[PDB]
Amino acid sequence: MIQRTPKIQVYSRHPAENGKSNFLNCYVSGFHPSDIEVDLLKNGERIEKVEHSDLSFSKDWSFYLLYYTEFTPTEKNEYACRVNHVTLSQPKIVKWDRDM
Ligand code: NA
Repeated sequence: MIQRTPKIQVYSRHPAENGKSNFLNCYVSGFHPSDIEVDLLKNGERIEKVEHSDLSFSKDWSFYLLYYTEFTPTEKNEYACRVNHVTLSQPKIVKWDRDM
């Protein structure tokens, strides 16, 4: 068995084809087992509609999830990603790194 805690990165990207669009991305990388729960949060509340959840694996024991959706961030809200995984004794909430 192997278990590896996800790395979690929360960042925004504008698709170049539509710079008015902005995606909130939670990139959950390098984890095993694959079992995982990942939410984007706005002011602590899970964003229910997350348009994209792209899961891949490299080695059989390393999974990668890009969980992302369009958003329109303002300064008045806090955006984050919450991940639960067996490696994490508590849900990990990672705030949007507005510089990343
Ligand atoms: Na957890």
